[PDB]
Amino acid sequence: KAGSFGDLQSRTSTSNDLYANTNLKLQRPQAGIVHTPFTQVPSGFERWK
Amino acid sequence: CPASEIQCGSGECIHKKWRCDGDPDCKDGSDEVNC
Amino acid sequence: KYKTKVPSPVVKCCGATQCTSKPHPDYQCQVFSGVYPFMYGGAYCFCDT
Amino acid sequence: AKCEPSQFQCTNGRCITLLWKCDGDEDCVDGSDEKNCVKKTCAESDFVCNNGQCVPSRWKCDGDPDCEDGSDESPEQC
Amino acid sequence: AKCEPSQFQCTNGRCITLLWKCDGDEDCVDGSDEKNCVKKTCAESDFVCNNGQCVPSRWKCDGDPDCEDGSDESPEQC
Amino acid sequence: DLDTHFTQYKLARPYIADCPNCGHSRCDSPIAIEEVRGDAHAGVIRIQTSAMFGLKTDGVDLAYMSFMNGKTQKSIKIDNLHVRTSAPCSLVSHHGYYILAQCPPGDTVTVGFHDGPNRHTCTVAHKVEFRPVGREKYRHPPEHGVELPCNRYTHKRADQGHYVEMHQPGLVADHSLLSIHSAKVKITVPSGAQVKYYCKCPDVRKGITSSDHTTTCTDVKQCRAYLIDNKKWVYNSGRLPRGEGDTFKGKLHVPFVPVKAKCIATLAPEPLVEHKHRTLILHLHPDHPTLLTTRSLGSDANPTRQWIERP
Amino acid sequence: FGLKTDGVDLAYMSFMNGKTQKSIKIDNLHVRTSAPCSLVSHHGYYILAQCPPGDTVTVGFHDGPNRHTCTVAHKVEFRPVGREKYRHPPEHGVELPCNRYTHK
Amino acid sequence: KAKCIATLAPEPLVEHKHRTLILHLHPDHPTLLTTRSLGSDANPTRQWIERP
Ligand SMILES: [Ca+2]
Ligand SMILES: [Ca+2]
Ligand SMILES: [Ca+2]
Ligand SMILES: [Ca+2]
Ligand SMILES: [Ca+2]
Repeated sequence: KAGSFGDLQSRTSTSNDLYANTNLKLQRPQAGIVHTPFTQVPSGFERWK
Repeated sequence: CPASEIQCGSGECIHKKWRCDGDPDCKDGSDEVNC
Repeated sequence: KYKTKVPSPVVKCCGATQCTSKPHPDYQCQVFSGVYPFMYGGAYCFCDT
Repeated sequence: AKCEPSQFQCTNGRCITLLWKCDGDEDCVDGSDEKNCVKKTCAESDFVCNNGQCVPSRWKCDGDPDCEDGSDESPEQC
Repeated sequence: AKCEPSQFQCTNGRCITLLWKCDGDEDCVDGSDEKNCVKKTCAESDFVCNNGQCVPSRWKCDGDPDCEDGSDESPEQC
Repeated sequence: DLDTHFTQYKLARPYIADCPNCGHSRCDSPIAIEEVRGDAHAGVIRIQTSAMFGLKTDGVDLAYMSFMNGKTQKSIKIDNLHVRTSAPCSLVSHHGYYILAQCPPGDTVTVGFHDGPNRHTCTVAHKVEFRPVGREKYRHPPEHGVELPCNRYTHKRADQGHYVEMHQPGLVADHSLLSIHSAKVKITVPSGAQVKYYCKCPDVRKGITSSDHTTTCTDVKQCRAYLIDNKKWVYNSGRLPRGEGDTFKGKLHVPFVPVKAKCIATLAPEPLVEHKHRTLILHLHPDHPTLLTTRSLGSDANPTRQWIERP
Repeated sequence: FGLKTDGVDLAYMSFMNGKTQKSIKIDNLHVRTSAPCSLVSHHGYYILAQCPPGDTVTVGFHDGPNRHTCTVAHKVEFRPVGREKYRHPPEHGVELPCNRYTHK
Repeated sequence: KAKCIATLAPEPLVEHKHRTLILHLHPDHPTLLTTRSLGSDANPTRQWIERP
């Protein structure tokens, strides 16, 4: 689940198929600014640690 | 306008350089409508 | 801990673009219409909206 | 976008409140607002030095150079 | 004193990792780490400058001095 | 050799990108901070910027840095290059786009450099935390103690298998190319570059000109000019407009990769131990929040875990 | 700040040197509240700066080899606008009405 | 009076059960969560949520 221990899961540290479950949502760029703002649930691994 | 351009019904001439590139360059849109 | 990779946004002036699906973990794509971005050199796009 | 008559637009393409069009502060990085301006006059109670700086008459010939040039204290003036 | 087989002993006596034995950084204060290095060559696809620099061929005579002396743009080259 | 680490960085150039705080207000900063990596233990953080450090237009020199001054790339000696979060950070090393700094905890990360009378700074909101190693929450690496394994960003520039993609730069919008001239918008093309122009005056005209072109429109506001110059590539920054087609041109190795290292952790004072019938009495006088854990060696561990912050 | 005995110039500063008024170019004029503050603008007696939270407000300037500073006890707090106690202006978010000292 | 940018906390995960709303809140900063019933008794709730 997002923000939980298993938010990011990979079969091995060198695999090319990564499972990611975060509420990554793109926000509208601010008026007149070229940037890609986004909101996301803080890493569940850091939380677990 | 020379043969290198296509006159739109609005009166502007579509240059072959942008006869079809996604954005209409004349009020008639004869470029993107003619893609 | 995950890393959020954010490629350069496609700023289409005087027109519109469409998002497509890609095989990336938690991939997000959204088209924000009515932007009038400015760069160091001034207004990037001509059309207002 | 193009801005209402309540706002001034700099050559950079960005808009600045019309009250900021000429007030001595470059409000847009390009400086288009202050690049075009004109100086205002001063009351008859004030003296004007050679550089055009205004100073009150009570400061004229008082021994202190109250302007960029010494005209307020110049012998030719006093 | 002797270091591990996978280490390099600077003249200061301090052991350093053998991988660091020669690179851009002097890993020991004495600086003897890099004193004995040897300059690398560069691919033939890069125009070697007169003073020993080496820049890609596509930059040669491109209108911009990429070597520290402008050799790539000097009339001797084009 | 040193040049072997810049073989790919020589193909990239600095760029100007949006910075949330250029001192007092948002601006396009040549030192814009792209990322802050702060997961190392002893407060080591790696900051990725849009400026190039260790490269000059003429080659490699760790004393020099290169940054964009508008359309023109400027190369200057590093002067008072500093990193600040809540207090000045010690700089460990620097590499193209990357700065390695030793920073204390703080709510922000500020990067900036001086160029004569000019000052270029970029402050981003980013919680930098000090992560102590072990069972004691020390606030600064101690002089002496127990040496424990830790995660650190190595000071070495060498390629260790981590790369970032560098892409062909997108259209660089720059209105300084347009001039009214004889009341007739002229497009000035810098030598060796191409200028895309887009005018939507009564005579709608657009195209790519390689040389000075006089358009039919009479007002600069009616036209846009974008400089197309692919001599040098740029990182695919999320703050730069993407170019058309497949803009991918190469990979740039990530310097100062995270590595396992040995960190010195604090060693709490030795407890006073008093003995009673079937009872152990410990008098703990810690210097920093110190974790105390106990367990029985029988069939029931009955574990205890508590942080001791005061005697 | 911005005034000299000879006229007006935002690059110049004027201060009293005993009984004599001295005017110098602004040299390392700084504001510090537990950390350096970014200067917004200055006018007459007033200095506008963006300071992080701190217990003290330090103001000072240099005049050649001399350093003139003044530190006063004053709790400077960051007051986030809205329903979230953020510690620094975000790069992006919701634009909410707030009270600011204008730089003009 | 001016406009200041304020953070937007991450959108919570919303789970629905019989007559029950379950929110999983993962804020970045102390975030104020408030709720009220739309009935005759608002029974408002107000708490600052600092941790998940
Ligand atoms: Ca077209
Ligand atoms: Ca103004
Ligand atoms: Ca006088
Ligand atoms: Ca070495
Ligand atoms: Ca060249």
